[PDB]
Amino acid sequence: SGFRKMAFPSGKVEGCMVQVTCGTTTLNGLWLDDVVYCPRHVICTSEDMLNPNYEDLLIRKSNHNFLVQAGNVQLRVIGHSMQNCVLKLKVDTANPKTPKYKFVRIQPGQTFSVLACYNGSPSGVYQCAMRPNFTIKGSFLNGSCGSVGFNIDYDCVSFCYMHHMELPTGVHAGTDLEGNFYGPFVDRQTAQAAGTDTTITVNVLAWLYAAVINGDRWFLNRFTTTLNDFNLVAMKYNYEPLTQDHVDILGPLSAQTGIAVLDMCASLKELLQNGMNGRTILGSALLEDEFTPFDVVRQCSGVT
Amino acid sequence: SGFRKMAFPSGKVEGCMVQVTCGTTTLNGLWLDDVVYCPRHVICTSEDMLNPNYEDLLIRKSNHNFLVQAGNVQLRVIGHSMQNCVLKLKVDTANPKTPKYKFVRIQPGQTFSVLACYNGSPSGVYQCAMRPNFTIKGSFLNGSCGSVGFNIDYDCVSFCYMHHMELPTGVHAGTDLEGNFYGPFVDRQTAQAAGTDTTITVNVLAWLYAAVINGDRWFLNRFTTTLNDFNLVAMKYNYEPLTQDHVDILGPLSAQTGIAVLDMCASLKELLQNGMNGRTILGSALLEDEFTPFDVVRQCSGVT
Ligand SMILES: O=C(Nc1nncn1C1CC1)[C@@H]1COc2ccc(Cl)cc21
Ligand SMILES: O=C(Nc1nncn1C1CC1)[C@@H]1COc2ccc(Cl)cc21
Repeated sequence: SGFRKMAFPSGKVEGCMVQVTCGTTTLNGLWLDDVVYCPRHVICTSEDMLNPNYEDLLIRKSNHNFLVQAGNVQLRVIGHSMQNCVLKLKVDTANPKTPKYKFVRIQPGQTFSVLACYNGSPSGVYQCAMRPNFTIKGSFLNGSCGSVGFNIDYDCVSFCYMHHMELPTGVHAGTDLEGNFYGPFVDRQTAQAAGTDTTITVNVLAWLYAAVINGDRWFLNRFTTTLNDFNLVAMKYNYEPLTQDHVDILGPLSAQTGIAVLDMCASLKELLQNGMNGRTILGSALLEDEFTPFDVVRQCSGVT
Repeated sequence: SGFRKMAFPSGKVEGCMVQVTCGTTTLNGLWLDDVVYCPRHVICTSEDMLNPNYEDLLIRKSNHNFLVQAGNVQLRVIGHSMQNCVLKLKVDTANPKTPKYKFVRIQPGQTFSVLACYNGSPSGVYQCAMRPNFTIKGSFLNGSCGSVGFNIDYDCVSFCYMHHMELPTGVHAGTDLEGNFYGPFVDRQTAQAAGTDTTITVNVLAWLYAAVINGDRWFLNRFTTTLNDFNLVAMKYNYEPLTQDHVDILGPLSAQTGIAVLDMCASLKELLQNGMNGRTILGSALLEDEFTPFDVVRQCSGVT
C-alpha cells in the first residue's frame, strides 16, 4: 500500500533526447527514427520573439544551421520542415534507441510524465496533469524547451506534450508532437493569459477512492447526493461538472471499494463545504486532482 | 520556474532490474556487474516469515534454485551468499547495461528516487525521503520487494536503498545495498513499530527558499529569531532541532534569495504557530519536508 505521485519509468524517453542548437539558441529535441522534433522557436533570437515571422525566419536557415547532438555524437541534418510550432529535422541515422511510439493529443484532465531536460540531457522526471485551461504546472528553466511529456502502455510510449514556454504567470504552455499548442497560446513573447483553472473533479474522486483503498477513511460520511446537486456545489467551488461518463470511469474504483460514486461525491461535497479541519488525506492537506481513475487503478494493481 | 517533487531519470536503474524467483516466491533483483542483489526473504514462504532462520533456510538452497531472469533471458547462477538481509547471486555474465555506481548509506532526512518494480519490470518512479525514524512513505504492493532507491551525480548512480517490507502501519522499511536495515527493523512478519516521526526542519526551510525563488512570498514576515528560540517551537511541533550545520547548508539559498536563515526560521515559526490560514505554498497546504537544500539548488539550476 501507499499512494505516490508516480511518474512512468523514463528510460525509453532518455534514449530519444538530443540537443538542438540554431544560431546562439540551444534547446531539446526528440529523436525518433530519422526525425528530430523540437520547438520552432529554436530559430529565433530573444529579439525575434517579440513578434516572429517563423516562415520568414526559417527561410534564412539551411540544414547545416541546425546542430543536432545526441550525447557527444553529431547528427547529420538532411531535411528540415516546419509543422505548426515544431521543426522536424530529418537526420541521416535512425535512432537505435527508438522505442515503440505513438503521437497522441491528450484531453484536459489527463495526466502524463515530463522528462525535464537541458542541453539534451535529462535532469528529472515528474507527473503532471494537463489543466482544464490547457496549461501545466511544471518545473522548467531556460533551455528546458523541447522536453516532452508522455505516457507508457507496456512497451509503447505515447508522446503527448512538448514544452514551449512559461507564461508571465509562471504556468507552462506547449504543444502536442504535431506542433499544435494545447490551448490558445502562441509561441511569442507576448502577454498571454490562461483561462480560469478548474479542479478536475473526476480525478479528485479517483484520489478519494485511492485514499479509501490505502486506509484513509475519515472523510467518509453517512450522506449521498445526486449528479445535479453535486454539480451545484462543484460549480461554486470551480470544480469541473461531473458527467455520467466520469461516473462510468469511476466504476472500477466504486466496485473495488464498495462505495457508490454518488456516495463518494457526497464526501467530496462535505469536504468542499467544510474543509479538511486540519486533517490530511494521503499525506495531503488539499484535494489532489492529478491522478486520473486509470492512474489509481494502475498504481493500486502494479501494472508494469 | 515552477517547483515539483522530481525524481532522477530512471533509465540507468531500469537496465539493472531483474526478476528473482526462489521456490514459489518472486521479487526484484538488482543486477550490477556479475552480481544480482535481492532481499534474502526471497528464500522464505509466507509460513517461514513468522520467525525465519535465514541461515538454516539458505542451506537447503542451491545456485540452481535461484531463478534469475533479465527481461526474457535467463541468467546462470554460479554463486550465492548472504550479506546481512540481502542475497548476492553471482551470475556468469556481467550486466552490459551496468552504469557507474556506488553503494551508499544515506542519513535520515536525505532524499532519493525509488523505481517501483514488479517481476523485474519497472512500473514507476517517485521521490522519497528517508524519514528521521528510518522508514519511507512509499507505494509498494506485493512483489515490489527488491525495488531500489538511488541518487545520480551526472553519470554515477549511488544506490542507497532496497525495499524489503511494509510495516503493519503502512510505512515502508528496507536496507542499504549491503543488507543493513535502516532503523530497528528486522525482516520478519512480526509487529514492528517505527519511532516518532519528526519533520525534517532543514528540508522545510529549503522548500520555503524554493517558494521565495518561485514567487510565493506571502509567508515572509518582519520577524527574526535565534536557533534556541526557533528550536523551542520546533520541539513543540515535532520538528527536528536545527543546528549550525543545517544553517551552513542553507547558505547558498540564503545568498540566492537574500533572506538570512534565521529570518526564514521566523517565517517557519509563525507558520507553525498560526498555520497557513487556508493559503498554499508551492501548491501545497502543508509544510513540505522531502526536498533537501541540495535538491532545491539542483532543481533551481537544472543540473543534468
Ligand atoms: O518561456 C520561455 N522558456 C521557458 N519555458 N519554460 C521555462 N522557460 C524559461 C524561464 C523562461 C522562452 C523565453 O521566452 C519565450 C517566449 C515564447 C516562447 Cl515560444 C518561448 C520562450
Ligand atoms: O511486507 C511485505 N511486502 C511488502 N513490502 N511492501 C509492500 N509489501 C506487500 C503489501 C505487503 C512482505 C510480506 O510480509 C513480510 C514480512 C517481512 C518481510 Cl522481510 C517482507 C514481507
